[PDB]
Amino acid sequence: RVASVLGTMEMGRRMDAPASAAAVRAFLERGHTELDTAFMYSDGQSETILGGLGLGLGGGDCRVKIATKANPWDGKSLKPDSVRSQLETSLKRLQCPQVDLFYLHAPDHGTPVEETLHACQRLHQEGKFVELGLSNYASWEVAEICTLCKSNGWILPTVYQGMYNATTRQVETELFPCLRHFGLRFYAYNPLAGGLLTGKYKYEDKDGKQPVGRFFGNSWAETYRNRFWKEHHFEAIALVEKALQAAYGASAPSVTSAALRWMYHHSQLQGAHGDAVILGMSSLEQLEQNLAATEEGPLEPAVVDAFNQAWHLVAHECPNYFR
Amino acid sequence: RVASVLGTMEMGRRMDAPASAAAVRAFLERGHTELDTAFMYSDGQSETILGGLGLGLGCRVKIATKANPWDGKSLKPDSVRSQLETSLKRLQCPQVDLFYLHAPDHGTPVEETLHACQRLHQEGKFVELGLSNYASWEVAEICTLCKSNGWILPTVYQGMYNATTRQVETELFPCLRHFGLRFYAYNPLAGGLLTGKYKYEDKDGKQPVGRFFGNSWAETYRNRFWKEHHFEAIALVEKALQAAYGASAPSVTSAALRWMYHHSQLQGAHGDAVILGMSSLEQLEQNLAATEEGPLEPAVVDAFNQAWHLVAHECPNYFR
Ligand SMILES: NC(=O)C1=CN([C@@H]2O[C@H](COP(=O)(O)OP(=O)(O)OC[C@H]3O[C@@H](n4cnc5c(N)ncnc54)[C@H](OP(=O)(O)O)[C@@H]3O)[C@@H](O)[C@H]2O)C=CC1
Ligand SMILES: NC(=O)C1=CN([C@@H]2O[C@H](COP(=O)(O)OP(=O)(O)OC[C@H]3O[C@@H](n4cnc5c(N)ncnc54)[C@H](OP(=O)(O)O)[C@@H]3O)[C@@H](O)[C@H]2O)C=CC1
Repeated sequence: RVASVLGTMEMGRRMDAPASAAAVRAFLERGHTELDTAFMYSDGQSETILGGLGLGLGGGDCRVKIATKANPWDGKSLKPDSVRSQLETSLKRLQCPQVDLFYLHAPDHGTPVEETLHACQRLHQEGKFVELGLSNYASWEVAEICTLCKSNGWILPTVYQGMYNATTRQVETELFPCLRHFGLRFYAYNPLAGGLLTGKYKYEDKDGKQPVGRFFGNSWAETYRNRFWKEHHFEAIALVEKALQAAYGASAPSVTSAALRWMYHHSQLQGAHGDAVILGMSSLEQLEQNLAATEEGPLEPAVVDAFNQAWHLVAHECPNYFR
Repeated sequence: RVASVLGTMEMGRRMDAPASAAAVRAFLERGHTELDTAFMYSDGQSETILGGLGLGLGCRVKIATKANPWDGKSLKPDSVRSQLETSLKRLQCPQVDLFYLHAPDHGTPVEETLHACQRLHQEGKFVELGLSNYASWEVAEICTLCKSNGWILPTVYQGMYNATTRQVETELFPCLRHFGLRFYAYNPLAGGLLTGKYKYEDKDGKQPVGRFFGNSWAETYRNRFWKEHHFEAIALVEKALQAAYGASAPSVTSAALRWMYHHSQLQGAHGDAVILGMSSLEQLEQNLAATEEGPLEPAVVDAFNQAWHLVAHECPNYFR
């Protein structure tokens, strides 16, 4: 019931075009339909790869849904010209006439939001995208946006893509109530905390080993460390690992499995609202493993309580869902 | 620089009219000017007492009141008007300086409520509009609706804020700054928990009569603040006060209030204020003295931060 969307951030980075195409195929073979990319992902290479799969995206002949995003970074603003330019470039790369979902990837605090939204309204009138989404906007910024659109008679956003996992729940307090009021569904990213919730790291890895991956050896590693790589977060993971052992003994699932099942079975995400989890991977084996976990059932209550105890351990230092 | 407002919730409850009048006098004698009451306080007795003090309220003294949605009164237009007009009669004044929506009415579209406030403002029944207990996102909706409709915007938000209760800092404070609302803090001592006068185990045996026991709102207040981790937090601050100042240490009450005036997100430059609470004149006088004390040693400010981190996972919601 809670849906799954395929994250394509690693396509064109760790995953070459063949690996990416196998990934999409595995995802589709499980009955899922929706793909998440962005103007910025692997410097345009993610969209380019997806556009070359012969899926016929944006066409009436297409069962696959595609989402992309414009961003304000590196001096591109979210001023009208920049929003148009990014979307049109995305359309060329994806080799499609319109995308199913277009996001504002993160806020442009230098550009009045009414300007940006007027550009989105116009681009929607032109048939460049079907639905509008927001990502990384505060609840109060979402409300302002929705209220402006209603009063101007513009397209409202209908999807919010936000940071959410078993140990990162800031979104629950104010954002989820706001979204319910304005009618936005929620797609969760960082569902394994960039990989921290696989249990494959030790806190001390940051001094010696520094294993190349999401948290080391790239341009966003330090952002990810600051987001999730905290001692209390490792204590939290250990707490959940111990609960899995105690509740299931020899038959215990992986912590990865458990962390994803939390999302689909025990989070505030509701299939009734059209909510979804955006799965991440840097390889096809990781993806296949994750897809298996999505088809697993609920967890023992003690493990759910453990995850809650885990969140309480880190809630004081939760990263902001907004930027 | 951070201002002080007098909370009048106890006027007509633990404080009779003479004690209340002496309280107002002590407050005004310190140079302060602003009083906070509400339609609901002591079943209308708070406003009535204030209205009988001959202060001429609609003038150096400023008065705020609030309409609420509770007990089946909605915040539908008729209810808003009816509450304000009754408050005006009780306060014996033609207009109030600040009128709040006390808490959200989730059964009534907010645009209805706001149109009523616009009309009542046009009539000169109140000068400024305030909000209390609305989420940051609800404040943003409201401000955006008022701008588009050409109506009076709210300019004051009255919210729950103290050294161990800081949920408002994350989203609400940024929102307020953007829309130009000043912030007035209530529960600055966590209803009295931050005086250090209680032990967690008081809930079992002693149950001392006061904010937390023996009355209709005690259970709400226990659910809000009466948590083991909160008492751990208080003890941590008391230990830091002993360490930092030794024999010269201030009271934890004095410290908690100085935090608000000197070390919180409240800014005098924005017109922000603390709403002082008391259930007696001695309490008030002790609290007023703390407002005139200076900043705290860094180590105590850090201890307060450590204390907040202890309780942040179970912080009560600032919105309703
Ligand atoms: N709107 C926004 O600001 C955001 C949008 N997104 C979108 O959401 C998608 C998902 O988020 P993402 O953060 O990638 O998801 P995750 O939290 O699941 O992190 C995924 C990473 O964790 C590791 N991992 C995943 N599965 C396994 C496994 N089974 N075993 C071992 N390691 C595993 C891999 O990292 P590694 O092997 O490198 O160590 C993978 O790259 C993205 O692809 C993107 O489309 C993502 C971030 C921000
Ligand atoms: N808009 C809203 O929803 C809210 C508005 N308010 C307003 O804010 C004002 C202040 O809030 P309030 O919670 O009262 O503020 P506090 O957090 O300071 O709580 C005040 C209570 O703490 C105790 N106390 C205060 N000073 C001392 C002292 N020096 N020594 C020992 N105990 C002390 C007394 O309780 P005890 O009975 O135990 O003696 C007093 O009644 C209220 O009067 C009201 O006007 C208040 C709450 C909600």
